[PDB]
Amino acid sequence: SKEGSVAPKERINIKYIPATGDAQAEVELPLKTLVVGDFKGHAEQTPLEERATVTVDKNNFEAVMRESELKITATVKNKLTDDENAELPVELNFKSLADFAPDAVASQVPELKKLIELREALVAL
Amino acid sequence: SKEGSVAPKERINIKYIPATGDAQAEVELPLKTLVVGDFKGHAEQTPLEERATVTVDKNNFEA
Amino acid sequence: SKEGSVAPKERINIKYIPATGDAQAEVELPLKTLVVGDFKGHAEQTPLEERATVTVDKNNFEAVMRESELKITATVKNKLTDDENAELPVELNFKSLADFAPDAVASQVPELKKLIELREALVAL
Amino acid sequence: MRKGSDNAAFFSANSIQKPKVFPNTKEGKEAETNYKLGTQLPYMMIINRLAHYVKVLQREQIGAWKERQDLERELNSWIKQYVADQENPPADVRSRRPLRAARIEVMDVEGNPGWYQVSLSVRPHFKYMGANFELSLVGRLDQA
Amino acid sequence: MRKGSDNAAFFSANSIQKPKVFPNTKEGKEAETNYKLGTQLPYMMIINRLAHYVKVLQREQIGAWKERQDLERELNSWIKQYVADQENPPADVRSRRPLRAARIEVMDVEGNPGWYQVSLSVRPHFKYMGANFELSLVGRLDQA
Amino acid sequence: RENNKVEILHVTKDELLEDFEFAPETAQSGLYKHVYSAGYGQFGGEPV
Repeated sequence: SKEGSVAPKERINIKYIPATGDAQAEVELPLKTLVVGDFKGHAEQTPLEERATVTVDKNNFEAVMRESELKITATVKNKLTDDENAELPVELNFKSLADFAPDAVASQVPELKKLIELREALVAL
Repeated sequence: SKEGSVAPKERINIKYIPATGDAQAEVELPLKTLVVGDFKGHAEQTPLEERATVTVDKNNFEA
Repeated sequence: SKEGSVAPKERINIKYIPATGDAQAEVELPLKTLVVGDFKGHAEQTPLEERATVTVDKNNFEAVMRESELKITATVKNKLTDDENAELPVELNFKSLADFAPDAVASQVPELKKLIELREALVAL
Repeated sequence: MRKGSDNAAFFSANSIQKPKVFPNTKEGKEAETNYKLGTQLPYMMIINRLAHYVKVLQREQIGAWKERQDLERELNSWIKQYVADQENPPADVRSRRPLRAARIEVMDVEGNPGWYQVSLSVRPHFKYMGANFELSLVGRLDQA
Repeated sequence: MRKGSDNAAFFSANSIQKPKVFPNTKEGKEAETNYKLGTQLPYMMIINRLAHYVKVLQREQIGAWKERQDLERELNSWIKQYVADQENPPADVRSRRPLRAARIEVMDVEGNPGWYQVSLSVRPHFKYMGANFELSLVGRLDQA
Repeated sequence: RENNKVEILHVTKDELLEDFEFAPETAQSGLYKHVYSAGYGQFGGEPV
């Protein structure tokens, strides 16, 4: 209760009352923006009215990506050989922005990962 | 960023601010001249809008 | 307690009080500098916020080096022979600045230490 | 905790109550000022002791011949006891006399003779609780 | 490097910051003066220590009975500690008391009792950092 | 003896960037904690 409590009436009654006069207190409104876009590699089966919004800030941005679960199934030209009919299909997964670095790309693509392993073996000479 | 960085708000906050008042800073403009002329023994095939200008000064004239 | 103690009140009460008036006492601030740099031969696994700073002064400088534990694993051209493919790997350790002298370098490199031993044997003629 | 010592300190004693925001006008900012004083225990303790003194001392006066302006006169002379309205009283005086100004108005409870309605409003000395500093190098400054 | 010796010297310690140009008027040139002082480390070090002293010493004063003009009075008496406003103080004095003049103004944070807005502006002694000389032979010169 | 002090903090440029890029804001960087938080912004402490 926001009314303020008082004791039962006596001959002498003392009450603290804040002198705000008739001033109407007010609430500051935040500036909220809504970013709408294709943040995944596929459309969702859930209806627009059902899928929920996600609050994002500096202290949880990466957490949000992790929870959103990103995945890319795609095919690129296979240039590790000399055949125009050679194609390479990859299945990339992302938890944070660091996962878009070439370092991560290689680690999630065996056809390159093994070549990196080779590189290290050659360096070890 | 040219805004100037400050720490998160505490009971006592101290910030250096340069007293420039409302004076509007300004940028000095160079005097640039454009010399246009037939510096080669032939006309170029490249269109006027495509051929570029060359900056010349004492330390690179011969270059 | 910095209040100052007095006896229980009597007819005659005597108290010593320093005449500092209303002057506000103040504390002198040191000039502290922070030297940040690559003082070891490798990066630490410990996070920046976790690794601690070390106070250094004239009376403990060497002690600090000893405690910091310095080590250099490196390969140099082996010029004790006539082969371009000959390389020499050393593992140097330092406790104080004296350990960067050629004298110490030789003592920690068997390939040179033995040659110094030889030198002394030849001198002993 | 004061770092490297055996001393700690309470930098403020705000109560649980959250301050209200008012419109940014002369009146609205005064409302904020007033409400915030209420939210802080160093000032509420002043009110609390005043309440206690009023309750006690007024019961002693019950049954006395008092007309409306009699209460205004007496209550004014009483509250002055704790007021330090000097140009610059020393912190010790300010401590024992926490109030800087006070106002008292007494009205009648209509249809009930001998009963009164009293309003007591006070302005306490302010505690230093924070500040912002702007530093600037300057040439041709007026010489202090 | 001092040629032919084992001595070197730092002729100046400008920071990374590039000075701003202002309009060539009384006010504009004052703006330039002010900004350039900011761009040089020998003066910024003064500000830096002042900032450090203010932070420390003011925390000690939190909770004291201070009204607006109390801060002006005290802060003035404090800053004078590092001021050397004599006709011609010796370089040693100028070193230990880097400031020549200082100005302090304190305002109230409206709607927030006990909080203040402080402005501190200082005029440091100037370092000799360059000069142009015009030499001329002359007949009938006034005799020194 | 003139109230001068100095501390050593072992850090490479690469991992300075690692930390500054890792943190969401400079106020949460490891270096900020060593410089500001544990010094200038601490009652009873001292400023670098």
